[PDB]
Amino acid sequence: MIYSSDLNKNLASQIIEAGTPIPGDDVVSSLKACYQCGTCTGSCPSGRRTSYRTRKVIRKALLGMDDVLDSDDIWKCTTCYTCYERCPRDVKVTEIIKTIRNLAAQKGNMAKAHKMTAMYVLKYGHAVPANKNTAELRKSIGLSEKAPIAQFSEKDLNEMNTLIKELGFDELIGFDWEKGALK
Amino acid sequence: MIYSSDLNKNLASQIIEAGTPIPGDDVVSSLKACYQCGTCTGSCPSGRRTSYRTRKVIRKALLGMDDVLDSDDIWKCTTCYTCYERCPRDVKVTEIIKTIRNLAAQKGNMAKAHKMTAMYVLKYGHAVPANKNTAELRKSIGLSEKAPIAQFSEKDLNEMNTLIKELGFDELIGFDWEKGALKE
Ligand code: SF4
Ligand code: SF4
Ligand code: SF4
Ligand code: SF4
Repeated sequence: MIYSSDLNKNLASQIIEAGTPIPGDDVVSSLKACYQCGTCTGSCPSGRRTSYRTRKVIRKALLGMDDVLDSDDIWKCTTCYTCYERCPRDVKVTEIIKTIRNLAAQKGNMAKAHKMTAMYVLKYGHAVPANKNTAELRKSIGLSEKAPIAQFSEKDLNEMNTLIKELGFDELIGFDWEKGALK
Repeated sequence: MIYSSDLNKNLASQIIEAGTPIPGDDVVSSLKACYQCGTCTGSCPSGRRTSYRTRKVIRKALLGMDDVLDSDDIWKCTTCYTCYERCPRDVKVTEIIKTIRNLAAQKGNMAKAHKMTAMYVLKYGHAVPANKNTAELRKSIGLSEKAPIAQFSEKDLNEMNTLIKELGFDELIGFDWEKGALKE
């Protein structure tokens, strides 16, 4: 039983506004053109091994089911862009899902491993930072012990911290600058 | 993931055959006219409190999903005939569900209480047979101690046993005549 009181009439608009200006109004507003044909669900490789149905995400969005933001289903999309490529209504499906995830993240629906990966780029400027074995491995091959990346360049590392703070990404992931850990 | 190997192409025909000649070919074949509009599900009173969706039963039947016969969902239908009354495609929905249940029963998907009720009509000719308190109650009101029913008339009781045997209802419910009890 789904009553009006359970639905959010602005959910669709909220997704569009979250998608403006990145990736853009015209891109995200494409969800409004979906005619629930199911080409996205049949194309989905994740749907072949889970309860995830790409078409229902768009449906829930258009109907106003906020629970979609709390669903684990949206995080099962690998972003292979196969649905995006085949949709006959030009729905920027993959892009819409990412934007939906942006709203989910703002609601506090983020995995720890994900927040950890985000923290390593904030702290060491990289998703997979170099370890003690990296230095030995790079040397043994015939490459610079330390690669010319932002990890070993404070200037670049600080530039990211400035941008992050301004963007509010630190607040989003719930990062405490003094402790250097998440909340 | 639903593959062809999991489906039974003849399921729909099997339901129609089970419904012939009772309630009839034309009655049960009406499932073939369902266009999945959902008027039956919206009308269903059971569907408001359960996962039961009247429209999906018809869908599974047309698609070939045998699991529908093993589902508890079909047994949640109260036979209120509300879907039957509103379907715009003249689908004899209530009648189809009963026939579907007939096939479920043949597969051995019957509740014990149901099998027990069926046994009481086989043994005592009635769903709710008279007990020691009935005789006292009927007397105290001003009615015949024993009602004029098949329960206290062997002739009528034996007639039912003859029909049952011929119908194979005893075999269906898995009733052993010598022990007077059910099997499994
Ligand atoms: S494909 Fe585009 S149109 Fe068909 S459903 Fe998936 S989203 Fe709506
Ligand atoms: S993109 Fe996300 S949704 Fe579209 S197909 Fe690859 S996984 Fe399924
Ligand atoms: S109503 Fe008659 S037609 Fe519409 S769904 Fe239920 S059955 Fe199929
Ligand atoms: S008949 Fe069985 S199904 Fe059709 S409505 Fe009444 S209960 Fe729901």
